[PDB]
Amino acid sequence: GVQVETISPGDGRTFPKRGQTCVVHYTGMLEDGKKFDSSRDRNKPFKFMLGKQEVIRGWEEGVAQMSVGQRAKLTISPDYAYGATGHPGIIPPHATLVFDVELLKLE
Amino acid sequence: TDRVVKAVPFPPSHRLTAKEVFDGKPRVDILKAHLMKEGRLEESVALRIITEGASILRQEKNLLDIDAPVTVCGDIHGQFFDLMKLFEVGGSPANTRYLFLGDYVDRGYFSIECVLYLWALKILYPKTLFLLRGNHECRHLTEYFTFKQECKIKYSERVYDACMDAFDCLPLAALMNQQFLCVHGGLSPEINTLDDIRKLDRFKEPPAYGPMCDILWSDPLEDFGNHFTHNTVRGCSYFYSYPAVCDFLQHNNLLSILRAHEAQDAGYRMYRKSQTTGFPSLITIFSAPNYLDVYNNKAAVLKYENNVMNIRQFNCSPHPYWLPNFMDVFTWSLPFVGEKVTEMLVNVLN
Amino acid sequence: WVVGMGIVMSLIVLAIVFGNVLVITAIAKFERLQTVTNYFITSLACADLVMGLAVVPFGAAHILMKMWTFGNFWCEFWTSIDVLCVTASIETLCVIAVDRYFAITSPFKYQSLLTKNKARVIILMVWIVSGLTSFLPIQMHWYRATHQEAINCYAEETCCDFFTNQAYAIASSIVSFYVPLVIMVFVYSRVFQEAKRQLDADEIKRLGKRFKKLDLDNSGSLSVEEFMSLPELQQNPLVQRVIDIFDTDGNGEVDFKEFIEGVSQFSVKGDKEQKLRFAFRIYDMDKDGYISNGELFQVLKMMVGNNLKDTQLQQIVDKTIINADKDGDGRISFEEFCAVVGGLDIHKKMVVDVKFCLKEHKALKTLGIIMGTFTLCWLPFFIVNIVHVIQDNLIRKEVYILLNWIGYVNSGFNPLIYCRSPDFRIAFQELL
Ligand SMILES: C=CC[C@@H]1/C=C(\C)C[C@H](C)C[C@H](OC)[C@H]2O[C@@](O)(C(=O)C(=O)N3CCCC[C@H]3C(=O)O[C@H](/C(C)=C/[C@@H]3CC[C@@H](O)[C@H](OC)C3)[C@H](C)[C@@H](O)CC1=O)[C@H](C)C[C@@H]2OC
Ligand SMILES: CC(C)NC[C@H](O)COc1cccc2[nH]c3ccccc3c12
Repeated sequence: GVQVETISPGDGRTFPKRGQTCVVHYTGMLEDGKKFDSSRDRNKPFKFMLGKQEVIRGWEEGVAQMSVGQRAKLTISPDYAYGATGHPGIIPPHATLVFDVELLKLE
Repeated sequence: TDRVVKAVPFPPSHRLTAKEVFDGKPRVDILKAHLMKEGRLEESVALRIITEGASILRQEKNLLDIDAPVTVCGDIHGQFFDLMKLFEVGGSPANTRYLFLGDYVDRGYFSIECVLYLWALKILYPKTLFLLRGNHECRHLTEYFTFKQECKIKYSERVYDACMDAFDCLPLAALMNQQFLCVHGGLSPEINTLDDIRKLDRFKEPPAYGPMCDILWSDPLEDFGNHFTHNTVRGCSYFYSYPAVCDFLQHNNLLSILRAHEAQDAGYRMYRKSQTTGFPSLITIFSAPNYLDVYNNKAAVLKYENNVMNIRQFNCSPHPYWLPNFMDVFTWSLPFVGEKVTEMLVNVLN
Repeated sequence: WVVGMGIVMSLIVLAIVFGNVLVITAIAKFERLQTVTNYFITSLACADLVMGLAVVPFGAAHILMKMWTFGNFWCEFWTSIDVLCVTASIETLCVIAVDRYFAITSPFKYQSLLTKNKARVIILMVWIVSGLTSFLPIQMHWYRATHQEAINCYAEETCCDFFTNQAYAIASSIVSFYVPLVIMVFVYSRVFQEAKRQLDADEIKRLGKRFKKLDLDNSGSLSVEEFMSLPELQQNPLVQRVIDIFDTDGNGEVDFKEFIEGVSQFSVKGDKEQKLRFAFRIYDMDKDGYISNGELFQVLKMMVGNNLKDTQLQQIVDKTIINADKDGDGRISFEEFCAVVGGLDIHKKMVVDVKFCLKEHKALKTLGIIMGTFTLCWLPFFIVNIVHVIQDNLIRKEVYILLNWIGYVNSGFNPLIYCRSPDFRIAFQELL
C-alpha cells in the first residue's frame, strides 16, 4: 500500500501526467526513522518519468496522488517495496519504507 | 582511459607505516595534510595512536580542572573538514586550549579520520586540550548507526573494537575555572552535588538508566514559557526545570552549565537569564555547520578570556562524496544491470 | 643446396619452439583457459615440443652431414624418443575425442564426474603406456633382421639406419597408428552425428523462425538499427553493450551462429560462471579483460544520467577502484571482480526460459581441424612404410624420408591452428 499525508499543499491547477517527468528533492527514511539516503546530501534534484518501471511501484502510484509544489509523507508497504529479497546494502528484507518526497518541477 | 575528468585530486593509495607520522611524539601537520586528501593509515599505526590516546586518557580524572582562558566547542559528528576549519578559526592548539564536549563518530562519513586526528593531537598536546564523552560513544548506538560500517570498509573490525575500548575511558564532568560546569547532556535529579559526579565509575558501557545514563541523555525543557518528567524525544532520561538548575547552582557555587545536544540554526543559545546575577544559567553550543547537509546551521564556538564570554560564528566547507552505506559501484549498479539485460532479452526472444 | 636446406631446418625448428612456447605460456599463468580439454591440449603441446627439441635438429644433422656420429646407444635413445612422441601424440588425440564425446551426451554428468584429478591421472596413464610400448620393444632387440647389411649396421657406431623386422613393423603399425586412428575417427564421427542433431531439437528451429521474422533486410545479419526497431526497447540504457557482447567477431552485426550461442548463456542449464562473466563483460569496453577508470566511469555515466555531479561520480569510482586493487595495477580483473561481487546472488536474476545449452559446441571445429590435419599428414608415412615392408619393395628410398619431415611440420602446425581462436589471440597479445 501507499499512503500520502500532506504537510504543505501546493497549487492544484497542475497535476503530473504519465508522460511527464517529475524533478523532486527527496529524503528517504525507514520505519524507525533511520535515514538511508537523501537528495540534499548531493546538490542535485532527482528526476524520474512515470509509466516505465524504474522506480518502485509505490512511488508510481503515490506521487500521482500528489500535487505540484506539495511536500508530503509516504509509507510504502513491503508489498510495493523491494520485496522479500530487498536491495543489497541499504534495505533489509521485509522493510517498510518511509519517504518525505517534495515535488519541485515538471519536465 | 586513465582519468576521464582530471580536476578531482586522486586519493593517495599508500598507507603510512609509522615512518613519518611519528618523530614517541607524533607529527600533526603531515597527518592533517595526509588525511585532508582522503589518505589512509596502516592498521598497526591507527591501533597505536588509539591505544596511546586511551592510555593517556585513562589517567584523567572524572571531573577535570581547567583554568580560565579557554575555548569551548560543540559536537562534531564526523565532519572532518569542518573540524579543520574549526581549528583554523579558533587558532593553533599551541597558543590556545580547547574543551571538546560532544560526540565525534556517528552520522558522518569521516568519523575514523576525525577521531584519529583529535587523539593524535591529544597525544602531542596532553594539557592544552580536553576531550569529553558524548551520547554516541556506545556499542548500541554505533552499531545502530554508520560508524561500524566506517570501520569495516576502511579498516578491520579490530580497529572498531580498540576504538570502543578507548571510548570506554573518557571523562564526563570537566569542571572549568570552578565557576562553570560543562557536561555533554544535562543535569539529573539523581545527582545532587558535584561530589556525585566525582566518584562514579565511568569505565563501563552506560546502563539502561542511572546517573551516567541520565547525564549524557538529559535535556532541558523545549517549550519554556507555557524536575524529573520523562523524555518523549529520547525515551531514556528526564527533564530539569529552571527551579532545578537554580537549586543546583545554589547548592554548589557555580554560574552556568553548558551542553552540546540541541542542533541550532543560530549555533549558540542562551537560555533564561538568571535574575539573581544577570548571566544566563544554561548555554547550548553546536559546532557542526550544515549538520546532515540539510540543516544549514551556522556553527558557534565560545571563548572565555580576560573574564569575558564571547561567541564566534562558524561557516561551512566543502567535502568529498561517498555512497550511503559505503557501497562500491559494482554492488550499487549490478541489480540495475541484470534487470535491464534480462528485460531486453525477454523482449527480443518473445 | 646445403645452405638452403639448413635455413629451412633452422626456421622450422625455431617456429615450432616459439609457437609451442607461446601456447604453453598462454595456459600457464593467464588462467582464463581452465578447461580439462585445455590440459589435454597443453599435454599435447609439451609432447610435440619434446619431439621437436629431441629429434628435429638431430634428424636435420643426420640428413645434412650424411653420417650420424653422435654415438651408438644414443641411436636407441633417439629412435625410442621419436616413437614415444608419435604414440603420445596419437593417444592424447584419442583421449580428447572420447572426452568431447562424453562432454556432449551428458554435460552436467561430464562436468560433475570428471575433474582435474582424473585428467592428470589419465594423461599420466596414457603417457606411461606409450613409454612402455616405446622403450621395451626397442630394448629387447626384436627389430633384428637376417639381412647382412642390418647385421653390419648393428655392429657399427655410425650408420644408425632404422631397420625394421616384419613382425615388429606390423605390430608397431597396428598398435600405434591403426587402432587409435580408427577409434578417434569413429568417436568423432559419432560426435558430429549427434552434435548436428541437437541443433534440430524444435527449439532452435523456433529461434530460427524468430530470427527470420526479426531481420528486415533479409541479409542474414542483425545490426543496431534492427535491434532498435522494437518500439519498446529504444529506451534501454545499456542496449548497445549487450549487442557488443553478442557481436563476437567485430563484423558489426549479429548472425545466427552467434545469436543462439550468446542467448544460451542466459539459460537455467547454465552455471553461475557464465552469467557472472556476462555481467563482467558488460563493463569491458575493449574486451581486453580489464576494467579501467574510464570504462567503469562511462558505463555508469550512461546509466545514472545527470543525477550525480561528474566530480562525485569520479570520486566514488576512484574509491571503488582503490578498494578493488589487490595487486596495484590500477584495473580490475575477473578474479578481483569475483572477490568484490559474488554473494549478491546475481546468477539467480539473469534468467530466461530457454532450455538449450550450447556451451560445449564452441571447441569442436578447432579440435576437428587438429585431428584431420594430423591424420592427413602422418598417414602417408605409415602407408609407404607398409608398402615397403611387403615384398613389393617399390623404389621410394627418398620420399620415405621426406614424409618424415612432413610429419615433423605437422607436429609443428598446431599453434597455427590454435591462434585462430579469438580468446587465444588477446592472451597472446599480452606478451606482445
Ligand atoms: C548506477 C545505476 C544504478 C541506478 C542508480 C541511479 C539511477 C542513481 C539514483 C540516484 C539511485 C540512488 O543511487 C544513489 C539510490 O536511490 C535509493 O537510495 C533510493 O532512495 C530509492 O529506493 N529510490 C530512489 C528514488 C526513487 C525510488 C527508489 C528507486 O526505485 O530507485 C530506483 C531503483 C533502486 C530500482 C530498483 C532496482 C532493483 C530492483 O529489484 C527494483 O525492482 C523493484 C527496482 C532507481 C531509479 C535505480 O535506477 C537505481 C539504480 O540501481 C536506493 C535505495 C538505491 C539507489 O541506488 C541503487
Ligand atoms: C626412420 C625413423 C627414425 N622415423 C620414425 C618416424 O618418426 C615415425 O615412425 C614411427 C612412429 C611411431 C610408431 C612407429 N612404429 C614403427 C615401426 C617401424 C618403423 C617406424 C615406426 C614408427
